[PDB]
Amino acid sequence: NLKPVDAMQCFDCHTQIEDMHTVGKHATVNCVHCHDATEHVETASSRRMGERPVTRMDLEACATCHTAQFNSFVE
Amino acid sequence: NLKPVDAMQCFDCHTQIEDMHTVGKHATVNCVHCHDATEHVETASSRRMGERPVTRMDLEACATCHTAQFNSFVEVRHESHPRLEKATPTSRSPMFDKLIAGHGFAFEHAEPRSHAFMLVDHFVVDRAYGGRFQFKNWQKVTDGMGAVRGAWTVLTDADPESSDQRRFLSQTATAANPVCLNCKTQDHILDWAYMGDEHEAAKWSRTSEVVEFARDLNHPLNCFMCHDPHSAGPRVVRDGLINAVVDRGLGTYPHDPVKSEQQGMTKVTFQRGREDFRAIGLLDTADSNVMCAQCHVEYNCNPGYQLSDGSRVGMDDRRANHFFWANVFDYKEAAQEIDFFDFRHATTGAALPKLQHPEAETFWGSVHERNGVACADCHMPKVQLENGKVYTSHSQRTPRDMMGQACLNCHAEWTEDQALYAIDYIKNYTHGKIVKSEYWLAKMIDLFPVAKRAGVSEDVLNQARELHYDAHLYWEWWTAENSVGFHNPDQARESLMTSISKSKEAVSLLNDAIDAQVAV
Amino acid sequence: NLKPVDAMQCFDCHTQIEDMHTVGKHATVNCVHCHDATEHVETASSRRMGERPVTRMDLEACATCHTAQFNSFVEVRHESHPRLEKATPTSRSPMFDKLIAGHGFAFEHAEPRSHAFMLVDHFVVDRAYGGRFQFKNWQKVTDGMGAVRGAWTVLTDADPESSDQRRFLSQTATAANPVCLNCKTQDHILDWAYMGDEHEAAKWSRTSEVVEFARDLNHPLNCFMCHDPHSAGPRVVRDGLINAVVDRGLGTYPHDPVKSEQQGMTKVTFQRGREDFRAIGLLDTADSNVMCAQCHVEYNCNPGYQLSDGSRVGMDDRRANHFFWANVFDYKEAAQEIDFFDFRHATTGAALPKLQHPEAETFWGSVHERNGVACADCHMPKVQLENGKVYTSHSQRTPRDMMGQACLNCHAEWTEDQALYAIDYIKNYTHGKIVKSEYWLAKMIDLFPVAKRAGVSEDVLNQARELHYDAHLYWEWWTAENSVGFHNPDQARESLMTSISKSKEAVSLLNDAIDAQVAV
Amino acid sequence: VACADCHMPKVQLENGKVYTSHSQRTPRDMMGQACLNCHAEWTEDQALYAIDYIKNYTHGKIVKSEYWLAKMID
Ligand code: HEC
Ligand code: HEC
Ligand code: HEC
Ligand code: HEC
Ligand code: HEC
Ligand code: HEC
Ligand code: HEC
Ligand code: HEC
Ligand code: HEC
Ligand code: HEC
Ligand code: HEC
Ligand code: HEC
Ligand code: HEC
Ligand code: HEC
Ligand SMILES: O=N[O-]
Ligand SMILES: O=N[O-]
Ligand SMILES: [Ca+2]
Ligand SMILES: [Ca+2]
Ligand SMILES: [Ca+2]
Ligand SMILES: [Ca+2]
Repeated sequence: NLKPVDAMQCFDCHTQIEDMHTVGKHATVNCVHCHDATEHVETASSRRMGERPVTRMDLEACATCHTAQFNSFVE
Repeated sequence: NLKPVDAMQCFDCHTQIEDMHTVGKHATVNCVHCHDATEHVETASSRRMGERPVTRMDLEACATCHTAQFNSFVEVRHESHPRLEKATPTSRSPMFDKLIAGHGFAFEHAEPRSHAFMLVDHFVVDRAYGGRFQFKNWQKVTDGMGAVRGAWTVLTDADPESSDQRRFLSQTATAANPVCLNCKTQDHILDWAYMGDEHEAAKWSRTSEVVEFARDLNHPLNCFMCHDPHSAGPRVVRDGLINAVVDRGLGTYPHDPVKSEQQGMTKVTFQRGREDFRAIGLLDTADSNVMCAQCHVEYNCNPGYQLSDGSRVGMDDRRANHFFWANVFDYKEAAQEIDFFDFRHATTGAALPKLQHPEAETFWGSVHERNGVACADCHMPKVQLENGKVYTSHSQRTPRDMMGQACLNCHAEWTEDQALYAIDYIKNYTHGKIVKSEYWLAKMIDLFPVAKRAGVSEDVLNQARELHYDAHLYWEWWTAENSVGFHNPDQARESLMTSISKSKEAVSLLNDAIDAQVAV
Repeated sequence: NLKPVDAMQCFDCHTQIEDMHTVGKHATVNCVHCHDATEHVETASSRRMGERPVTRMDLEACATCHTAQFNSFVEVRHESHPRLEKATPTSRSPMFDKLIAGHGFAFEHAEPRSHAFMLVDHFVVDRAYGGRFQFKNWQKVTDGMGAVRGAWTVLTDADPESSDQRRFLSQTATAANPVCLNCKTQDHILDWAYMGDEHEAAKWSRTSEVVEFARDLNHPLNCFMCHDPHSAGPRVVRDGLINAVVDRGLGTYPHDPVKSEQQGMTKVTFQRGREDFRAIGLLDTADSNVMCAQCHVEYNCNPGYQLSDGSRVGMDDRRANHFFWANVFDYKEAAQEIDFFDFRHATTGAALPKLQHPEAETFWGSVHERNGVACADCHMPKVQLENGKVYTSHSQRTPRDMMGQACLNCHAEWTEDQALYAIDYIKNYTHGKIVKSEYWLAKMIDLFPVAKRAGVSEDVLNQARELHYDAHLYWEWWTAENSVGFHNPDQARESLMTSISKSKEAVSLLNDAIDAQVAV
Repeated sequence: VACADCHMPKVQLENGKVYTSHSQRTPRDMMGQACLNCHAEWTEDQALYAIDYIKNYTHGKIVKSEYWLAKMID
């Protein structure tokens, strides 16, 4: 089961994502739905990536909340 | 656009919610999807609510992330005939008017139709609110999506200025009361104490004015009746069911102690001012037999009378909200256990039970139930896709519409036509016995006025009234139950043969007494 | 091959015909298409007919230039079940035999079928001519075109040598009389004086021997019943309708003085020997509500009795040919106005009305009528063609067969299945109330013999007979009317609830009186 | 008009929450939602006939263009 991450802590270094995320229709969608950043957050500074976080590119990352669009697409 | 709130701030006070939310599959779903709590957070203390937060009860709160399940749920099955009266020769109970005379169902009792309409159909049926509520016009009867959006977007009230139950047309009744609504909506889930007891924190209770209550309610069969919105895990919310299964210790499967243990229910209680207020029952498994048993059971939800002394039992008594949780052969004993009956027959004067849609108790012990089959396997199966993410159909309907997924997947030896023929064999046989039971009930009922007028003694008439109770129970179970015997064909046959035996016994008693009177 | 005659020569005498023919859309259609008048022209004077010209009344006189309308008209709808008795559990009136006992309809009353058969069905029904007329064999029942060509090309007469009405089989009646034919054919249009009064120039009248009249008639529903053959403009020819609308000044829409003015009727009278003989009513507009109201109304067309003194009213009285032109809630007053009832119930002895197919009076005041919708919009719409000259369908039938043209063109928000579901909701609800009304009527009727035999007083039985009149009227309207409530659902519901109230009142009166007798 | 209007239109439901079809395919599979909603004067067969008139004419000219290119190449 996914556990949400502290998005505010992300935004301390990710102002460009903050300005898009906080304002659009995914403002309540937690980063854990598409990113595995635990080791990244442990090692990064605002000027040094540290460990590369993982980003999901699979279409199933969207299909959990948008099954109808996904199922229509894969027909 | 929604902005998330800080859940940790809520959890500071709401430790039960924290324990459920952080662990289940809604751990990432923010409170703002369903609650507006800004002023609440500013004013609450750890034990006092302060300003009341807003909670969304509409089904579209879930449709945003679960559109497939929502769209499947709101589908209207047009082949399920609407407003179709059961008391006619071509429906379930050709002699219902004679047999049920004295009870409010005589005013109108239609076959069920799609779930989207449950709350609007409750409001407009002729037996419920004296004809007070109507669809805004006769075209709105088709609008399933509209009804789901809210009953009051499709209905009118003949008199918004009064809140008394009264007849607005001559052939209506005012049988509705607050308990009914528990099987039509759970919009009142935060405003109703467990069982509908009087409670300082409850706006509504068993003794409320039902017209005022009605006006506060909007949505049919809320998604959260079966799914905990915080953990997303399987549950029931219906107080009458939790009371039978948990408080009375009868278990989820009263005939099967083992299955009851493997597929059990945990009562969770929520308080107001540190006093118990409302409860839910979390299920060990996603068990649709118990989920659908929130409503598809025999119940009391009405005033009635005591078997011992004939005195009135009102809405204020706990018996006015009761799940018997008994099969047809244990029912008479279950009604003796609470000392209760529903009405006196208008012609025979007999004390009689009123039975309602007992699908859950009928299904117990059937071949399918004993093999671990559940309502959803036949009535809301997984969708089959050539390419796609599988989900569960939420359009609860006859398996005739999806025989590939509801039957033929387990019955590989049959074609669709053979499976349909097997269903019809049972339904045809069962309906023939229901019709014969009604014929014998009517013959008995017709003799009561003849016997009374011939001067037959009260003692003989009372013996016949005692037979009427049983003849009625063992018949009405099956016109009330919706599968026409399919859910338990051997039980239907044994019960309907018992009804006929009881009527024949009563007919013989009355004919002999009438003949003796005439001979003197 | 036809040769034209000189119309100007006709017009020298026939100035009314000249005024109509020269101005309308048949100005180019020569008289020879419908009349053979050679010997007539040689012998007539300006006031004496001389030799009678031949006039074609067959529908093929119009089919030559209007084949599409004719072919559409003669279509047989095989899905409209033929010879289907209404007094059965699966049809319109399961308890009709008990309720109508004493009236000729008890012998046979089938559902309507396609218009092509109206005259042959009139001749062969068991209640009409004692079983005298039959199809030549049981295969001819399918032959719509044959019936249109002429009733006598498909029927036989069991006794051509006699012309009396008598029973040829035991369970028949001889209810037919000359007035009936006015709603089956207008072949007699030149041989029948207005209203069927005795008249020197009329071969047939209300008092004719109906078997002899029958033998002169051939064609169903002539095209000229709605279309003036001379002007081609819209009209009615039915005397009973003209009498209500014009002579009694009630108007085409009795509830709407304005619409009656915009969509009115002008009575035109034709003379014989300079005395009034026959009449037609020219319509201001092609208004199918009024055209179909030539037949689809409640009427008297039969002998009966006076409400005031019980005396016989025979075919000779004008009341034997009468359009009440009243909705169900004004009907009792309309029957008091002419001091008339139809029959005495065989079991209760009550004076009762007999109601017939009152579609036109039911439709008044409905949502559709109030919005300017007319019968033809739902029952004979324009044909829709990808490429072609549009014409009006003349196959009058349920809109279920052409939902695109009859409903969905106005109701763009609905699919066909949703529109059908809306119709069925009303029909299901209405039929349930008809069945409940019958149940209460039967319960009352069953008490009359018990009450009589217990020695209940004439005064109480007469009070119950007065209730029977109303219980009957408010029920029978709806088994007679063919839409099962669809034409006016609110009115059906209010009326059927009134019927039930009246029966319940009668049942309570009789039960209390029987019980008092037994107590003494 | 845009590609999605003919190739991924909104779903039409008697009862339900509208969403956009993401099955990008010929409008022949959903003519009600992809053409006939704007072309009320047409039946489905008439709209299909109009498409085929264009495709048939165009394909004839493609074939003739290939015939002449091939002749030049040879
Ligand atoms: C799936 C629904 C996602 C959610 C929720 C979040 N992110 Fe994301 N992110 C996603 C994808 C598919 C990509 C690849 C780039 C693209 O534009 O599609 C990304 C990328 C980022 C990046 C890299 C941006 C760059 O510099 O190239 C960052 C820094 C990032 N995402 C951060 C982030 C944070 C902090 C979120 C929680 C508030 C978050 N994302 C949500 C997919 C998804
Ligand atoms: C649940 C945790 C979600 C995941 C994972 C994704 N999305 Fe989403 N999306 C979600 C919500 C609650 C909403 C708002 C719904 C509303 O109408 O209020 C959305 C919205 C969209 C939209 C519409 C945006 C608009 O401006 O109209 C799109 C196009 C969308 N979402 C796409 C999308 C994609 C491509 C995802 C995978 C990267 C995805 N979403 C993830 C909930 C959730
Ligand atoms: C998006 C912001 C959501 C809203 C609003 C609701 N739910 Fe949800 N749900 C969501 C996600 C991302 C998941 C997990 C997907 C996965 O499989 O990992 C869920 C899961 C469910 C489940 C399944 C739970 C289980 O199998 O244990 C149910 C039954 C469920 N959700 C129901 C539900 C209801 C009834 C809602 C309205 C009260 C609702 N959800 C809102 C995302 C979102
Ligand atoms: C109380 C909130 C209910 C729960 C939980 C379930 N059902 Fe139900 N059902 C309910 C009502 C009040 C009605 C009649 C609605 C009306 O407006 O008439 C129904 C109807 C059905 C039907 C008939 C549907 C049809 O097409 O005619 C079926 C097959 C049905 N119900 C099945 C069902 C199953 C399988 C459930 C558990 C998954 C279930 N219902 C829950 C009330 C309630
Ligand atoms: C749950 C234990 C219920 C209580 C309490 C009430 N009803 Fe109900 N109702 C229930 C189910 C499962 C169904 C569908 C199955 C069926 O056999 O009908 C229904 C159906 C209705 C309907 C539609 C059918 C009809 O009888 O016309 C109406 C109008 C209805 N219910 C009304 C109603 C009233 C007035 C109640 C309190 C007196 C009431 N219901 C209680 C489940 C439950
Ligand atoms: C009880 C009568 C239910 C109501 C009301 C709702 N759902 Fe349901 N849901 C139900 C069952 C029996 C199941 C299958 C559980 C199993 O594992 O067999 C489901 C499943 C879900 C899921 C999970 C994904 C899936 O299987 O489709 C989701 C997201 C879900 N249901 C959502 C949902 C929504 C949004 C509802 C209101 C429209 C809804 N459910 C009502 C039982 C019941
Ligand atoms: C398959 C093995 C079934 C299981 C498990 C359940 N039901 Fe059922 N039901 C079944 C059949 C074959 C029929 C007759 C349907 C037909 O079209 O002939 C039924 C009927 C119903 C109905 C009435 C549905 C209708 O005809 O529209 C209801 C309300 C219903 N069943 C409910 C129900 C519940 C609540 C169950 C679990 C306790 C249940 N059914 C189990 C097949 C099967
Ligand atoms: C051909 C020699 C004809 C015969 C025989 C009949 N009709 Fe006719 N009709 C004819 C023509 C050329 C026209 C005019 C066509 C036009 O639109 O200009 C008509 C018109 C009618 C109409 C329409 C009248 C109107 O809209 O005002 C009707 C209703 C009509 N005709 C009916 C009719 C009937 C009932 C006939 C048999 C008695 C008949 N027509 C004979 C040509 C011919
Ligand atoms: C008297 C000459 C009539 C006129 C004018 C109209 N109708 Fe009629 N209709 C009439 C009879 C005697 C019958 C029954 C015929 C039989 O043999 O049983 C009918 C029947 C209909 C029906 C039922 C058709 C079916 O398929 O069952 C319809 C829908 C009907 N009638 C409609 C109708 C309309 C709309 C009219 C005006 C355009 C109309 N009728 C005129 C007698 C007469
Ligand atoms: C016009 C005012 C009528 C008079 C006078 C008569 N009938 Fe009729 N009939 C009429 C209509 C509009 C219909 C179809 C609608 C319906 O409800 O039936 C009929 C139908 C018949 C039928 C077929 C149906 C049936 O009852 O079996 C028969 C056999 C029939 N009509 C006979 C009949 C007789 C014997 C009449 C004089 C006593 C008579 N009709 C008068 C319209 C009118
Ligand atoms: C009344 C019950 C009618 C009978 C009998 C006949 N027709 Fe008719 N016709 C009728 C109506 C209501 C209409 C439409 C008028 C409008 O403007 O809406 C028609 C129309 C015609 C026309 C005009 C061209 C067309 O619209 O199709 C013609 C030529 C016509 N009708 C001919 C016709 C014939 C030949 C008939 C006997 C088979 C016939 N009509 C009978 C009403 C009635
Ligand atoms: C549409 C708005 C209608 C108008 C205007 C009229 N009628 Fe009608 N009628 C209508 C429906 C939906 C139905 C039920 C048909 C079904 O298949 O359920 C009817 C029924 C009739 C019938 C019986 C037809 C049959 O079932 O075969 C008759 C004889 C009939 N209607 C006659 C009639 C007349 C004479 C009208 C004008 C006064 C009239 N109808 C108006 C729909 C509509
Ligand atoms: C409707 C007015 C259209 C718009 C806007 C777009 N296209 Fe289209 N496309 C259209 C038709 C009638 C056809 C022929 C389909 C047939 O079955 O005959 C097409 C074809 C395509 C195809 C090939 C599809 C196939 O035959 O399977 C593609 C790849 C396609 N079109 C893409 C496309 C794009 C990217 C558009 C926006 C730039 C676009 N189309 C617009 C109708 C319409
Ligand atoms: C471009 C080729 C697209 C890809 C890849 C995906 N989607 Fe889409 N989406 C697209 C358009 C043109 C639209 C409609 C925009 C409009 O308003 O007309 C959409 C819409 C959505 C929505 C919004 C709700 C709805 O309209 O259905 C959602 C949630 C959405 N799309 C999700 C989605 C998912 C999960 C995808 C991967 C399977 C996906 N989209 C791909 C264009 C494109
Ligand atoms: O009937 N009063 O709620
Ligand atoms: O019944 N004689 O016409
Ligand atoms: Ca049903
Ligand atoms: Ca009960
Ligand atoms: Ca018919
Ligand atoms: Ca009459």
